Amino acid sequence: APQQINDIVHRTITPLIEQQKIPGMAVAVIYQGKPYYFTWGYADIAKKQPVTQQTLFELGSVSKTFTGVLGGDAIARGEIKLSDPTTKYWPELTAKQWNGITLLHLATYTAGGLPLQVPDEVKSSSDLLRFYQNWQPAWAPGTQRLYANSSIGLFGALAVKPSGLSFEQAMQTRVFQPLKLNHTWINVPPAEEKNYAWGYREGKAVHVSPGALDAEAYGVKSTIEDMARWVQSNLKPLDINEKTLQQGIQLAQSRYWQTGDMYQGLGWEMLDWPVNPDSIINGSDNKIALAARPVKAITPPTPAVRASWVHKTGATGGFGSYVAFIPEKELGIVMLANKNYPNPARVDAAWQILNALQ
Ligand SMILES: CC1(C)[C@@]2(C(=O)O)CC[C@]1(C)C(=O)O2
Repeated sequence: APQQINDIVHRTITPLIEQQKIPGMAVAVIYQGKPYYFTWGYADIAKKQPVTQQTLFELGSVSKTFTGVLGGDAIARGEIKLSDPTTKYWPELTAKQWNGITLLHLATYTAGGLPLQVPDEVKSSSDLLRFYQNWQPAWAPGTQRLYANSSIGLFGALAVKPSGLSFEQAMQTRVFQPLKLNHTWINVPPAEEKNYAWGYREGKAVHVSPGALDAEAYGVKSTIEDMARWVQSNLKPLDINEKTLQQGIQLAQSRYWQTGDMYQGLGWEMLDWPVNPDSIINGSDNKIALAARPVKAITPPTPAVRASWVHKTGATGGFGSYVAFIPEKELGIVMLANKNYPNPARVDAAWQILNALQ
């Protein structure tokens, strides 16, 4: 590898691993459009299995970027519109608070206070209907952003209804397969179990538990190679031959709402480049990222801006991930770890690396 990349990656990641006690880690840097890979430590401590370029990590909420793009693809196919009422695709949602809540609101956490988590007691489909029917908004639609699995998760499930495909089938056929993400899974197959890292929480080996709308909100697993390819695909979507998938990528990086210095896309979040590192680092802390904040509508949405810092944090009980890229520079990074360690540490490391390479 170029020594500049080797040196800034190792100078940044070595102390991070030490400070955070991360058992295993994979990093991809995309520099001038090409990937460079780095791995450390253990996928499975007990079985002494090292992290490799083939190791699967739980992406947690980085999964929302796949959901957002799959939704964008469905819009491009003419199957849904973001201006459609939620009830167009779920007619049984008859409670009056749903009047005026559109797919846009669900996709962008602006429906009026849908909760961060779907309650664990929601198992069946009828449980899910009851939950949404009984939910009471704190705010009018399109006025406050509150990051929520129950919001974008419902968007993903509704976005695929006109296709007749399951969410998983739609994601496989329409996103994973055309992009050759052949080691990226909503459900890890038996053939791939040998590569599935354990997560570590309080020293115990853990994997994500089943939950309602899990695939849509936090349920993808992938390797550092496929995640580097996901970044490449979102860095330069014009190179994508499938017209609707190209368009869906563009739609997911369009700017729909602004709060502070950040813009909400579909799954992706964006800031103008050059960014203030304090903004992305401090902003990534859950004290801000999960807080209820007023939003300004961007009417109409701004098309995807090439000079952007485009990014997403995500975690599960045992994993912590981050992806960031700057389309204008063909520059990006993926950081996958099998410990959930604080967001600002991820973003600080990513900025030190990308800032040095810019
Ligand atoms: C969004 C979260 C905080 C997390 C994340 O940090 O991505 C971890 C639990 C959670 C509700 C979820 O589903 O993912």
